[PDB]
Amino acid sequence: NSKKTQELVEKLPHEVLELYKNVGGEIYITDKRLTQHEELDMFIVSSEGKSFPLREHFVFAKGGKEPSLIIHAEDYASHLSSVEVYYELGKAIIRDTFPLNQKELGNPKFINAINEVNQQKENAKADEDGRDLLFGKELKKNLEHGQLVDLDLISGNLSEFQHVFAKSFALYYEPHYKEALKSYAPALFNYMLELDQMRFKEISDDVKEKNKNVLDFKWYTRKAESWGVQTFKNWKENLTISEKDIITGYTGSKYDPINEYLRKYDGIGGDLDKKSKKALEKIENQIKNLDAALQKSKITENLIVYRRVSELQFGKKYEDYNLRQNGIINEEKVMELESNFKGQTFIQHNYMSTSLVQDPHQSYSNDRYPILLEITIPEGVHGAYIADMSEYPGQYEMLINRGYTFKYDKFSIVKPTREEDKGKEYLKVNLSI
Repeated sequence: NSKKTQELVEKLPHEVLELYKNVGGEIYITDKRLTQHEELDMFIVSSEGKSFPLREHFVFAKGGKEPSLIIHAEDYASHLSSVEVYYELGKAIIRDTFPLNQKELGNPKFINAINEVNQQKENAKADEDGRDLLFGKELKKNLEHGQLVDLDLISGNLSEFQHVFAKSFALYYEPHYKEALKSYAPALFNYMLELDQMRFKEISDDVKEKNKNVLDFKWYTRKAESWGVQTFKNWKENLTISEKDIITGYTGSKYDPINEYLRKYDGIGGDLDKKSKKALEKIENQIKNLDAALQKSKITENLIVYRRVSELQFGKKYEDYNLRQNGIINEEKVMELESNFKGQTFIQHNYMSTSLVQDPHQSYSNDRYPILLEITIPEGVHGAYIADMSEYPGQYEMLINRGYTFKYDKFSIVKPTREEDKGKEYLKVNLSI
């Protein structure tokens, strides 16, 4: 039954499912094999460390920009089956759901609990029950009993601690496993108890509160796209052919000359040859058209947009500055940037192309660019969602009008907490209009 399967998930607290729903997370129930689902060679590992081909298993959390939890409809009276579904849901929270997937495993509460489990005693003989219950094979071979876990060990072995979180989650919510968690790993039972009783709601309420002040899609494309297309549909339907053509052209070969023109003259009696004059006049007509287009479009809400950049963001004098070496962000160099640039401004003479989602493209994001600009655009700024008209699909472009001034507000170092960071830290710089 699909209901029997639905009922099973609906047992999980509302707050966990709201957190997933907020990032466009979706839950699918299916009578077909998982690999025949439209959302989806691969192998999975169950809560007890058994490997199965994906096509043979009955539950899978698909991660990434559009998270999905795919569940094969089974009876689910069996607790051995039910617990795997809560386990994958646990992974979808700790791995795929902001803010837990960036912040929770580095939390003191998680690290305190996990250490307390790695230190249980039966001079008392060492007790391995907690380890046996919750830690995977590769973790136990890399972490011995009584060995201290720190932020560093967690960051190098992320999927191993995601599993420990997910399995704690699963044993806690599955009623016939809860008592074994309590008995054999009390510190981690208590950790999950506090999340279930208040802290999931506390995290969820803080997310709803932030959503009241500012619209931020992060790296989640499902909700971003729908909002871009619908909120700028009317504007786009009122573009002329010329306006639409030059918007498209700006995402292609017409970009460099327009940007060079605007940067050169910041937004006499000699004459120019025929060809240089014709080319200059075409460019001017392009700018007239982009200007006219974007003047018709006002952003209706405070909105966050994103832009990946190199150290050349901060001028020619930051050429070979090497902010990042071997994926570690240089803490001393970031303090020099903060000192020189925080609360300072710059004028953006060209239009400002940004992304409605953080890092929509892997070749043009974290491994190539050590700086993310997180840019707050207040309501009333002129700009528009142009992704549909781009020559480079999949980029979720928000085109902001030229000639605004931007301020540097905050400089934060970000640890690799997602497989999609590729192991490399980065500097996040907040800017505002």
